[PDB]
Amino acid sequence: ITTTKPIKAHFDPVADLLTKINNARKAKLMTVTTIASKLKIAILEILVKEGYLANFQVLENKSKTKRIVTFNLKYTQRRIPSINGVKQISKPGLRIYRPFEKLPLVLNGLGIAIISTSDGVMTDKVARLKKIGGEILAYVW
Amino acid sequence: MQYNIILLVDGSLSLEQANQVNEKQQQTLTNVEGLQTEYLGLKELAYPIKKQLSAHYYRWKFSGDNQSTKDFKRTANINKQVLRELIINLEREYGYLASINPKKQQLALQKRAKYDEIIARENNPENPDVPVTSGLASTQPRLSRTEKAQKPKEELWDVVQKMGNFD
Amino acid sequence: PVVALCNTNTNPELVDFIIPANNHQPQSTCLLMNLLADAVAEAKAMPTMFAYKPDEEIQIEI
Amino acid sequence: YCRFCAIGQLRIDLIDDLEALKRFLSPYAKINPRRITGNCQMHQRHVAKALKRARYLALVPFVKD
Amino acid sequence: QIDKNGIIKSAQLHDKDVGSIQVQVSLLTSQIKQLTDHLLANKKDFISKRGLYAKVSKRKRLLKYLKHNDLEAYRNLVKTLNL
Amino acid sequence: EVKNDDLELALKKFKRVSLEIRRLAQRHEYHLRKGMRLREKRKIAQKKRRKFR
RNA sequence: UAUUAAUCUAGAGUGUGGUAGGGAGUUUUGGAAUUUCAUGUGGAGCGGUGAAAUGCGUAGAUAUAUGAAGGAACACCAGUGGCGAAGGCGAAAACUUAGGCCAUUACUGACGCUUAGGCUUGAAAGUGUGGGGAGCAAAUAGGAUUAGAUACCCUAGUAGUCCACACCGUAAACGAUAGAUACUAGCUGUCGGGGCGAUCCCCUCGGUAGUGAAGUUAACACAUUAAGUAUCUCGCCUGG
Repeated sequence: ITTTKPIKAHFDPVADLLTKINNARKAKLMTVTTIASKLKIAILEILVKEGYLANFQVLENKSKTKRIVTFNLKYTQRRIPSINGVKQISKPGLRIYRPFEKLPLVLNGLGIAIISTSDGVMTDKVARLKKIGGEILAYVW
Repeated sequence: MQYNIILLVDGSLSLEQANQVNEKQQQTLTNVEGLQTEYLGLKELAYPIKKQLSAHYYRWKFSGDNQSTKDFKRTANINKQVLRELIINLEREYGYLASINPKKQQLALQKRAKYDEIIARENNPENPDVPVTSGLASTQPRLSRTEKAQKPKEELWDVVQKMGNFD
Repeated sequence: PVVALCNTNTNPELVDFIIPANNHQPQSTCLLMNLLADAVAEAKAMPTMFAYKPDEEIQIEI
Repeated sequence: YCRFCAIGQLRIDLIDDLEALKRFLSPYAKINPRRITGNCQMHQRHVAKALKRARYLALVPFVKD
Repeated sequence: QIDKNGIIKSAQLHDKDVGSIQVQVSLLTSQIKQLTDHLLANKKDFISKRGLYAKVSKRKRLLKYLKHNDLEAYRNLVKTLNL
Repeated sequence: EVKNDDLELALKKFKRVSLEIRRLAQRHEYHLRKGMRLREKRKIAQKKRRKFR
């Protein structure tokens, strides 16, 4: 697996991932590559586990200290994209945190909310039962 | 460094006094060695300088330090028996990069297209072909290897169609 | 519904069926138009010059 | 096409290239622009500098009127 | 000239490493010393002033990095003159 | 300047060179700002290019 | 996230090879030309403008050819051009020097972006100090014009435009567009570096152009050289 053209770290993984996925959803591509991290791979797994991401392969370079991840887009019949919007609530400058009882809902709570809380990365519905608060990063729908 | 000095001798005096003046003003350099002395004959002036019409150009090539040029320059400028004392240094537009050697073929190849001794020649003075060698890679590849894949899926190719029922 | 002969510069959404092929050349358009004419004439059991005819014929532009 | 780029000069000294330098002068000693010869930009600027020095070195007339 | 041969051969940990902070600060100090004389010779040159300010700011940045990262690394630097 | 021909054929080239010299010399009849002179240079270049192709 | 201990180079830096550039300070020389003067040639106009007049012209104007002195600017070169942070940079050379580009198994090792305050530079005009002052001309005079003209027209014309020291920091100092950044359809040019190699044409990346899809937008229009989905920071605004 060779690309002949490397990819760089932009300013922060969180912003870059959402910008790239939105660019993929708007520019009609099939394969898009990003930087990889444990938080990154966790977010990708929790997105793909419920039909929002697609087949993703993470590659590790020959020096075992570098790794990136390529991921396909969630498409459906008759050429229609599935990602209908991403909004990053969190920011490198502003780190807004909310308690458990005020966990935000995705327009009815029917979308997907990412809660990277002290008990790892968990979605809204599963974390509601735990009665455990956490942080909110991005609404995806 | 490298240096070239082009000098205009005074008037149209004979070659013997010309060489005498050349060496006399050449001994004005502070400590430069490895020099060379050449001559370029007699040429007329397309425009009068002070009152004369002909002169000799003399080209001296040498190399040395950057702090051994003031004396000769000022001595030539003060003396009234010289006309032009132009100086050229390697800062002039140049190229001698060590990878320019394969230009030898070029120096002949164009002459191949300009060669002509008969009037029935039908060769190509301009034919852009650039004979292909298939060696064009000058970028660094970055090889990589995968680790795992979670929930693989195969994507159907693009199809744009509707109207499944008409009859 | 609409079918069309689209060159490699069109938008594959305006026409319900895209058949990309040459249009600047005459005999290619002739061939495709004859195939489509056979496709529209097969309803009335009319014969065909193509469509399971292993041999082709040439008609250059004049 | 111009006989300054394909063959390749890449170095213009004061002399040993007089014919090429005079090839870039009009009867009135004006330096013809790119729109006639067709040589490259860098080559044109190089010969322009060389011709200016030659004017200063009295190889070609400043003006012929 | 800006010739760079002398201070490099004595301010490096080894001949295999030329990117250490030691050679960086030594070369930057040598260049600053050159530009001081260059600018005092050419009083009314402003691009030289800008270059000198940029290089001294770079030296200050390297010094503060070594201050807050490796105290022993610049404390033993006797070739580099403080103030 | 100078121009030479036997008796008659001079006239066409004489007209060309005379008009070119007049158009060149009209630039040193009344002074304008240097920036405006550069803008005029740009405009003349655009006019010539669009008329030359 | 933050403190901190310890590793790696994918960020950025310095090293190596190649490479472009009116970048910049100081210092020498040249060319047309303009003015003045000298020389011989000649006799009533020259100049200006719509027409005229002031003015210039027996003291030989104007012009012509040569020669001497003088100060400023560098014809084409010169461009869908280059270089810079900007201001801006264009006759030739010299020394000093700033930054950038391409390719790299070089090396420290997150040293980076941004920046309230502080510091530096910054067209032109203006002043103080000493020169220079060929034209060119703020104010002012005169002639002409005008209902009236302190203006557009013309003849003088001193500041200043030039230099050396210092201050002033202002302009539509514009891309009416802050900087750093990843990604996001294409096409026609155009300059440099590398490979290829007669350039011409091909490929990789850059800065400089135009066109143009999605999208953006009140519209004009924008579009890989964003005014796009976006992040970080500084500054700024809440009716005249």
